[PDB]
Amino acid sequence: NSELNTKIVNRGKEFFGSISGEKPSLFNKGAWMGKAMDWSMQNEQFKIQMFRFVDVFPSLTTSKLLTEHIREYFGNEQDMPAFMAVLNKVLTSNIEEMARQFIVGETTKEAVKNLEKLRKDGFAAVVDVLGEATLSEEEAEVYTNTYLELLEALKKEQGSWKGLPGKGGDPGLDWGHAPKVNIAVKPTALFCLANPQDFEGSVVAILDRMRRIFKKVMELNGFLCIDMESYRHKEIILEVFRRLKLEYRDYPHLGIVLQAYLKDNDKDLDDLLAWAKEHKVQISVRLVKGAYWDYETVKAKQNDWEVPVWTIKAESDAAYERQARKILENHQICHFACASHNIRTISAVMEMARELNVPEDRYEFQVLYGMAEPVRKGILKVAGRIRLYAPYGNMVPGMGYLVRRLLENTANESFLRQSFAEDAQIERLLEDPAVTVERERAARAAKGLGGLPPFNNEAMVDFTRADHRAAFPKHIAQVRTQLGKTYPLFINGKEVRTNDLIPTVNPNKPSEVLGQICQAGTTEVGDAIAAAKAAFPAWRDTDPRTRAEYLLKAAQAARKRLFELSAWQVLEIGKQWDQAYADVTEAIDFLEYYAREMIRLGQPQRVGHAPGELNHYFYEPKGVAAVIAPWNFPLAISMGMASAAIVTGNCVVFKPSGITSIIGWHLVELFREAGLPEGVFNFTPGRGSVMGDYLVDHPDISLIAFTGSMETGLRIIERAAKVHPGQANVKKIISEMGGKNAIIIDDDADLDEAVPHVLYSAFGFQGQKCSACSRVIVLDAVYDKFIERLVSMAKATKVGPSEDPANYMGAVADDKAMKSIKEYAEIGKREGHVLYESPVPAGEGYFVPMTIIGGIKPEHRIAQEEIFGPVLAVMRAKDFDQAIEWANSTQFALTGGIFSRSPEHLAKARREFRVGNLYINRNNTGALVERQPFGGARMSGVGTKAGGPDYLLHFMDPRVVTENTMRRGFAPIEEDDDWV
Amino acid sequence: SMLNSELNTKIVNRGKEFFGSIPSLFNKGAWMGKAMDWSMQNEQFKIQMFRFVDVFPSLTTSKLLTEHIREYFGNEQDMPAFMAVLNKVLTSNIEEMARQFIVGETTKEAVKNLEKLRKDGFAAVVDVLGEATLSEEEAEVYTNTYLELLEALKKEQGSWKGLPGKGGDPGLDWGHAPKVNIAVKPTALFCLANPQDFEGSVVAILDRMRRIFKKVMELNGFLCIDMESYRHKEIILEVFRRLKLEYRDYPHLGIVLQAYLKDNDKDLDDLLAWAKEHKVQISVRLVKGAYWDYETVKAKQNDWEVPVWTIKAESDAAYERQARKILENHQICHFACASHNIRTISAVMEMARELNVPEDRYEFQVLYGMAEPVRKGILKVAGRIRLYAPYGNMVPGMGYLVRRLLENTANESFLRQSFAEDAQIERLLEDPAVTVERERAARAAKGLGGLPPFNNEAMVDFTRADHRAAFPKHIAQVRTQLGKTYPLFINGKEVRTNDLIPTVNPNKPSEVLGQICQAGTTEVGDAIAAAKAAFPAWRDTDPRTRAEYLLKAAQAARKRLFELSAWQVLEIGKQWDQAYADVTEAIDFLEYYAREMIRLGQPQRVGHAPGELNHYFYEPKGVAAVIAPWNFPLAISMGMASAAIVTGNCVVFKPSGITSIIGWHLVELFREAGLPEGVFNFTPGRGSVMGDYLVDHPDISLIAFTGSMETGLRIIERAAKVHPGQANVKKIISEMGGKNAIIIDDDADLDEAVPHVLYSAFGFQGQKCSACSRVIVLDAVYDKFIERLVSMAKATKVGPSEDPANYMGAVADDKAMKSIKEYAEIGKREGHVLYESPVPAGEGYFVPMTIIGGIKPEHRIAQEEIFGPVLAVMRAKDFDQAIEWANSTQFALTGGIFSRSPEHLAKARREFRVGNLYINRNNTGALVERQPFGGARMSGVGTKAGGPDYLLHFMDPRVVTENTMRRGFAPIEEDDDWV
Ligand SMILES: Cc1cc2c(cc1C)N(C[C@H](O)[C@H](O)[C@H](O)COP(=O)(O)OP(=O)(O)OC[C@H]1O[C@@H](n3cnc4c(N)ncnc43)[C@H](O)[C@@H]1O)c1[nH]c(=O)[nH]c(=O)c1N2
Repeated sequence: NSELNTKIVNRGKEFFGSISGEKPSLFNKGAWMGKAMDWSMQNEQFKIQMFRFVDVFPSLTTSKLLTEHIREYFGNEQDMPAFMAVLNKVLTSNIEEMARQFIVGETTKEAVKNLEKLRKDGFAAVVDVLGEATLSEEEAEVYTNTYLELLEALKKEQGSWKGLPGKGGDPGLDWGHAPKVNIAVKPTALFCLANPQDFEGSVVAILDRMRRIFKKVMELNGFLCIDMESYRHKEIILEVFRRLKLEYRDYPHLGIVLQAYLKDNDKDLDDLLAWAKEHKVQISVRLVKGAYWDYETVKAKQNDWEVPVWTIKAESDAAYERQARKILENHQICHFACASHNIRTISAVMEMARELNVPEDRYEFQVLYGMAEPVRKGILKVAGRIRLYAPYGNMVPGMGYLVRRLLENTANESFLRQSFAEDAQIERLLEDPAVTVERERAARAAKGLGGLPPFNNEAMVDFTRADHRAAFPKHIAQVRTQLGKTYPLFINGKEVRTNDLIPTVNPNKPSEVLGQICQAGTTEVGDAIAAAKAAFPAWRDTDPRTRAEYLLKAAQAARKRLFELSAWQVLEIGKQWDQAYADVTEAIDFLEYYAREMIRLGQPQRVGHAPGELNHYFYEPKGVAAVIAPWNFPLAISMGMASAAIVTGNCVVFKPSGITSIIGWHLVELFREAGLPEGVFNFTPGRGSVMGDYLVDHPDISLIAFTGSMETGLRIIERAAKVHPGQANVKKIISEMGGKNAIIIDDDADLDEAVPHVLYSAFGFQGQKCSACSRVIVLDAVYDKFIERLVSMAKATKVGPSEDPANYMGAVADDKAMKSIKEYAEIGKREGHVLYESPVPAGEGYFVPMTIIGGIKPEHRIAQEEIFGPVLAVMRAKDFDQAIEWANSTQFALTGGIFSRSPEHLAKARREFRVGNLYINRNNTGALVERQPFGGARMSGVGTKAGGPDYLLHFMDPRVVTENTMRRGFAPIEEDDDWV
Repeated sequence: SMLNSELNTKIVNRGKEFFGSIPSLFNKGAWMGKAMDWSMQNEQFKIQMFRFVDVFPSLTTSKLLTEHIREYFGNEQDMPAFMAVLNKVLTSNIEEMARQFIVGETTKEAVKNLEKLRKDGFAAVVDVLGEATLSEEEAEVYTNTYLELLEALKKEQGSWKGLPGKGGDPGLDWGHAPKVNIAVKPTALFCLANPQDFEGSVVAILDRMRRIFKKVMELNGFLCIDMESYRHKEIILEVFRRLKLEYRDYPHLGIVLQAYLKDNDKDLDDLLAWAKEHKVQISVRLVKGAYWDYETVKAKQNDWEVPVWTIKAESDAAYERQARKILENHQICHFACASHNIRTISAVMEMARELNVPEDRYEFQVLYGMAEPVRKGILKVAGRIRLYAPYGNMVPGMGYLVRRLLENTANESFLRQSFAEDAQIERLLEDPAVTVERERAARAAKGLGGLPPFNNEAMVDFTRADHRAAFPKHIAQVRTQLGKTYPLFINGKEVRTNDLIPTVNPNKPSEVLGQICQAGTTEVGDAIAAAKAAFPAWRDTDPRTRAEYLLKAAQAARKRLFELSAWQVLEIGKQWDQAYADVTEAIDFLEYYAREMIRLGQPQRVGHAPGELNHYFYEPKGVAAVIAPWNFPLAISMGMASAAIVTGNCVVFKPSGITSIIGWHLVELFREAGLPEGVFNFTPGRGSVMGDYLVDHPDISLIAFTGSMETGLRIIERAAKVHPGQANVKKIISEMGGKNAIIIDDDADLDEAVPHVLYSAFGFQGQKCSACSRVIVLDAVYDKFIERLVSMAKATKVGPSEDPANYMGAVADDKAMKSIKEYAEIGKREGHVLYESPVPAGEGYFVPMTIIGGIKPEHRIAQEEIFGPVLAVMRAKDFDQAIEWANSTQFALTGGIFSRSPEHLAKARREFRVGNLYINRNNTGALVERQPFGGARMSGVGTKAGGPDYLLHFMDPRVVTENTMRRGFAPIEEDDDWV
């Protein structure tokens, strides 16, 4: 509204006038930090080096680590900027100085002394406790107890504090109305397993500790603010606030943070206000724009979720002014904290509040300590009511906080950068951001092949959504109404029953029988092969684009049954909810990706450029493919190998693993729904001891795709190499076998990241993945600290049925797996020393304890042999060279990981840690189609990589047709001829 | 210059006297004019129509005709308005079109039609139509047709008054010219005419030409020696020179020179100087040239310099330039202007006037049936016109028709421009030198990593005197180098052993080329150890650097091309061309795999998610065993070894025993390239001693093998075993046998099918995995195809490969000879022998060139790879059975089909499922990049050497995935999916 807007702009102009050209320290080019940020803002490579250096800085605890990282990040002295061992000293002192700029102290007593100084200068505070990520219950308790310690100290001090001057109200309160003690707590720091996948358990665990802090806050009439973290926990945190508020409906000093950069926030704010009115309670909202913009955008893109934040900066500004107005209009029920360093934003709030004649006791202004100093002083002068967000504590998390402040101040879109570094025009800085949104929305208004959109991975299940959370228990119940069926063979489009039945049961509850599976003898396998062979000529002659269309239809059929198909996997093979869904999305990805790959490869290409001649190079299928599939990714890998064979023009005889035969039947259902011609896909579960060699040895098999154990894979390779009478082809092997995968934890690893990634890599789906981390190789100097945190986190996790989302892992695949794994755990406990062995539920279930064993060395059996269960070996390496040597000390080379922030060590790992899939600074499991084509060599496979652009070629053979186009002295000229 | 402008004005003005004084294909009222018009408007149609006319004379049944009509022109709705009835429509029209260009189908009709033309004031030069000469019987028929014609003409000419002239002998044409004038195609006189055997070709052609010439002289006639494709130009010049000197006083012998050849300025200068030196006179018929598209294509296919000008005006300019040179030399050189181009004719006329040339020193010639108003106008303006008049069988008459239609309707044709186009006369009569400069100026407006794009190495080119002389010289030089002992080469050191095996010349086994040290298991083990020790540093060597060694090796080989070829002539009995092609293929592999590794050597980002980088790249495997064949001893050895090496593996190489010296060439080439020690190790040895040891060794990660199915299958079976300490599952790269068929369809062009089949079967005496060992011939063309194939076979000679007069020679060694002969005997009990050549007496592993018919798919020689000069002929009842029979073996390596049926060609492309299918050419001689080579079934494991998938087989892929987000920030990368 032009009138209000003009008052806002003039208010903003006065503000800029009052500042007198002063710059915040970060933009003071006479200071070292100003120089560092100046160069960071001019040179993106330096910015990345400098900011990553500050991130790793607190782990550089020896002279050697420090000296080496300085050289690795910034180069030799002669090549550093001028503003930049004496060098160790100058860098250390300047970085520590920058971090102290944003922190009120390292101890409670220091924090308190400094806050009282702040009061004497007219500033109120909200205190925050710095901390590393909470990875255990002990860490959650230390964090909780620090707030209690802080509150007990403030309790003794606040009586001696005169209330900050206000225009009215109570002289014992700040500005006449605000409680003198105000603290902010990060909710997920109160529960190390906070996850919307276990929504209720997460709310309760956080609520219980928040309640303890809150009672102490109430005891001294203080204010508690529940801070808002990443989008993943937003709904959990809102529910925590609501419940705590209702437990103390008469206590007014409880706040929640809401983030204006979220598209959800208009609705979330309106819902919260309606909720408060409904319940006749009052609330307090600290509105911020939001702290995790880059993270949310990246995470959403990585999982093919809708980006939850606005992506044009002015949209967040516009959203802020809009939502601030809403809060102010509702000042009767909603107290407001304006949390922004943007003068336009601040000015907007001030003018809107004056216009709505909001009482001053219903709104205050807040800024981050040590930041935008002239804005802070300007707020004091014009508004009077200004509160500093004041973190205190250890320098280790202090450095992480510093990095976030540097990122915030130096961002391209940063109001502070634009005002104080870039000399932006005031009129542009102060313009209505709604106007800004239109102009940039308008400017912004300015690829696949063959009519198909490009490949994108199917969206992962998203438990921030209530509907996704509710879908699993519903679809599991539906599956339970479908139990007890008999599953026949499927050959040449018909069901063939045998009289050899094997039950398939729930590994978490073996008395629960899911169905009975018919077993194929050699007779039926031979029939299936004969059917595939008869179907092959017509299928081979089918246009590749038409073959791809069948995979696309199968993908659509699967997509429509996504939760149903997932639920079957939860019960049949003990997949956790997320593990099951990811198995189904991966199956979908293979279908979408291989369809596209066949379309790409299906067009014959001209080769050579000589005139009078046309050479066309193209591919043809081999014949009948045996597909022998594992139980651990029962839909994904089955569908991957089968659809790859099918789309390339081969016909398939498919043997699922016995214990996941129902999932294998899903391929029958999906390919039938797609209308696949009969005989192209045949489903023949059977006993390996009866028909295993028969299927592999058969003369009409031309290709064998196998995923499973090395022993079986090697046997197949040996038997398949023989050419029997009537055998048309040398048999082609496509094989992925075991791994004994290591993750290296280097001295400078970020343990906040390493610990949960190692735990998930080792124990996700009970460790039953060929990619699972079974060896964690830890550098000497960080060993004790890493292990303490790894074991403490493991202790917080629960083992139990996979249908219950509160359990981290559950039973292993079957009775034989359980016995094999337990034997390996006993072997390991005699080779090394047990560090952790979890409780398991009493009663039925193939439960193996989550097990961590230290003291492991490369000559030990559990350092060498694939266990395929929740048994983690911890190995202590004396130096990085030994770590690499130990990583490479097995006969396998499937996956590997390394957590390190040393460019030199990462480079050595890229070169020498020669696994098929090496992961840097993240878990080594969860490979995605296209992004991480999966497979290795050594004893881990034959160098074929599923989900990659070389894969389909392995299912075909190339052919060339060469035509002499010259007749009677003339040949047609072709576009690409070498001519004259 | 100023003089230039004045003469041009006279030429332009003369051009208009021709146009004022002034064909049936451009007449849009006649059916042909309509068919031609649509051909000139729609190129797709032109191609169909011309190819249809080409195949037309093979369409001998109602079924063939009807189906080809449908396949070429679509259904009676698809085809245009000027188009069973259609069968009748096309037949009469096409036959009528062909008759327009020939003066008769018999000698009597021809002679009667020539006499008509005489009374109409036209002289003639008579030519005999014929299919390609493929045998001695055919060359004799062609020869005797000329003698028969001359005998007929001899009785008529005394009755002819000479064409009216300005004076002289009234019994002679125009007072001076012989009434009888004939033209002969020299290569039609010898079915094996080939500059590779230069002297033999000259003599064989010369002997028949002399016989014709004697008869010509007996009636005081004129003999013109026509000029054919560039391949035979030097042969034909030499035939003309020898015959001329044999009858130095007889003035009525002419040669054709082609102005489209860049060589022609010098060839004409040389010929004129030659005539003055020998004090003889000559006659030249200057033409522009009949084989333009062919010469351009052929040159590009063999990486030779294109021998013709490629801007049409350059040929016109050359013609006027060369006609002037002849006319300046009119005292010694009689001139026949042979062009239908009015500018060209007017230029000759005004130059002759400018140089005051007497009329008895030049005449004008045009082809019969063509440029009638030019022949009308030239007769009236120029006065002395001779029609080139072919006569004979309708079959070659149709092929001649195709050429005339091609000439008349070419975009750059002076005739097409003059009429159908309605062009400005100013542009048509323009000095072609001015056109040249403009077009050259217009024309005055790729590789990777600084390297030129790949091109195949130029093939040996025996049109050149230096290439012809190089082989005898280099064979001699190799013979000064015999008698050496060749050691193992391990870890950069020569290692001698006490076990020596001689290598001898298969065409002369008493000639011993050297002694080869054999490696025991201990030496093999040492070489594997050396390779393994060199591997980590080699693996860590930049792909671009590794590729550089291959490029150095390729330059090293390129500098020794003739020397390297000569060793193969002597050590394994390669013919000259076969030997040189073996070395160029080796060079091609080096150049191609170097480029392929550079392309594949860069890690590529995969996926597009932000906060993440995935890089996909390749790693070598380790030690590669390379087990090489003797039949392509440099090419395939170098291909398999350089591929393994460039991809970062280290090689232990076992050459075949009988080509161990060729194996040593790899040692020499890699050493000259400076390859690091241990990366390539040379260990010849006895299979019975060290074969399994090498294959079984646990330090071996890859085996590259080319050879027999039996040995290949054993290797595959043994390598599948993982032994203690074996790091990888062994990768197999294998090319094994073939039992390759060529199908000869009913409508096949037999002039092409016959020599290509003969070459495919007996080139390098059948010792190629790609060789044709089965020719599957359609029922209705069987008897005719076999007669010509057998008759051509009979004309070839078996003997030592160092003598280029021989087609094929001795097989590889004693063992091969015994094995092949056992198969021949087996074959002769299974079928019936059609041909079995003589072979030289005395020493040498000679097996006769052998052709056997009555063969069916159940027969052993229809199934088992013989690897020798034994060709099975199989008679198929229809095309479906031909395809079935072609597919009836356990092999699928190469195959060929001669057919001009779109439907049959489509069926073959789909169903004749070999690794390399060839259409209308031989099925041998695959080239790098153009024909990546290899197959499946029992012929291999689907790896194709010389193609873009091949290097991946020697490596394994790796992916590195990095989470780039720290503390909530990640660098934005170019190809990120972002906002
Ligand atoms: C007292 C107090 C307490 C807290 C916080 C701040 C203060 C002052 N913060 C941090 C807060 O989110 C952060 O400081 C502000 O977003 C900074 O924005 P300004 O108005 O200062 O600056 P400025 O006006 O320059 O705004 C920058 C903001 O715009 C947004 N943005 C940047 N690029 C964008 C784009 N391309 N598209 C759309 N939006 C874009 C981001 O939110 C970014 O922070 C927070 N944060 C949080 O999430 N939870 C919390 O509990 C707290 N706690």
